[PDB]
Amino acid sequence: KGSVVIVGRIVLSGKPAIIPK
Amino acid sequence: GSVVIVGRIVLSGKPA
Amino acid sequence: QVEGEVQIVSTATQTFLATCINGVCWTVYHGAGTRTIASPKGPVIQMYTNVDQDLVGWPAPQGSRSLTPCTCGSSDLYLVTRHADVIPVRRRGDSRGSLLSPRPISYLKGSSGGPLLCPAGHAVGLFRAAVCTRGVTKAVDFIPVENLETTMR
Amino acid sequence: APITAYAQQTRGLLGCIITSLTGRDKNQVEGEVQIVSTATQTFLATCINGVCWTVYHGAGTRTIASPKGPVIQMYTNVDQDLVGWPAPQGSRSLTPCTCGSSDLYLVTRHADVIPVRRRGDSRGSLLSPRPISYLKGSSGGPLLCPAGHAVGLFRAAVCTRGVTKAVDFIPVENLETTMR
Ligand SMILES: *C(=O)C1([C@@H]2[C@@H](NC(=O)C3CC3)CCN2C(=O)[C@@H](NC(=O)NC2CCCC2)C(C)C)CCC1
Ligand SMILES: [Zn+2]
Ligand SMILES: [Zn+2]
Repeated sequence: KGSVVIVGRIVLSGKPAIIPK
Repeated sequence: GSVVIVGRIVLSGKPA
Repeated sequence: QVEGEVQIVSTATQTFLATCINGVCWTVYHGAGTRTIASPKGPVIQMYTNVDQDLVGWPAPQGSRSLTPCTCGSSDLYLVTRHADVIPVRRRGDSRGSLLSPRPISYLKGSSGGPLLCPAGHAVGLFRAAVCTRGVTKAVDFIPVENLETTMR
Repeated sequence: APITAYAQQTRGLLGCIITSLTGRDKNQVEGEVQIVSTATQTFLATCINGVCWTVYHGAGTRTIASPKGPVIQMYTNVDQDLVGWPAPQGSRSLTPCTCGSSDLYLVTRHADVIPVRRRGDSRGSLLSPRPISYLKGSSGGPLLCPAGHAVGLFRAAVCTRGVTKAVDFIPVENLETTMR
């Protein structure tokens, strides 16, 4: 039987930012 | 004249 | 690829904010007027002009994504400024809320059009104007998100 | 301040499968909620108190792939439908809620935050009901109070004609309980 695998993440602690250019 | 867009803000902080 | 829900905008004189809600890029009439918004295909005309409510909207531009309207009726709001600072605002009535922690006038300068978010980060309103007492802002006026919702029919 | 979230995908189907089998995951980890997959299924695993938790009905007794090979559960409580591995190196942990608020916020696998009104110890209702397909893959996701603290883990949905109005969740206290 296979292992559970992380395939992605959700990040809650990021805060509003200006998108860098 | 037009309204120009000068920058953007991502509310989640999501990086490039 | 990263999309923004808030746009930092300019006219020849002023500079302020726009917020995308439901596929429309909304901002304040007192900043935009009836102006068109720029696009790489040439100017784009406003979809909505509501002089009464201080409200204007164009189709959401590229590099944008939309905020969801708040539906939790909460009163703990958060204002986002053009510097990406977040300041808590307690909701007073329909269109007004008070800072939990008052700030010099310039700290909010150029942020009108920006969003007022609930705890879920859903849109409660657009920051309309700073309510000032001698260089110090202790409250804010805003366009309730329902005005935007109704303007759409 | 306000809860906002984003998702990033770190592996595709082929890489996931290989990793499920090798049980060796070398990728770096960030964030509070991990998107996890098995052969048949995808769900969420929330990190609370240094431990990464998810539902038993998805993970079973399965190990989690890590930079050092498979990692065995630290807690397994079938009745509670709860399972937990030590939180991966580099994840960040949620704080259990202590304000007893009734205004809840579910964080979905698409990184949306949706309002939920508490209506009991382990049930809440969606203020804006949603299609069941939208919540697919979201089991194990956290329910936060207005301060962003973990109130519980999304366990199941009450749907009627494919539209979901309420959600059942495992409350944080049951986690702490499981921890003893
Ligand atoms: C959790 O995602 C989900 C689950 C889903 N299980 C999974 O996605 C992975 C964990 C393995 C199965 C569909 N589903 C449900 O909750 C169904 N409900 C259910 O089994 N419910 C009982 C408890 C209360 C009423 C009956 C439901 C039919 C969607 C949560 C939403 C997706
Ligand atoms: Zn809300
Ligand atoms: Zn709390």
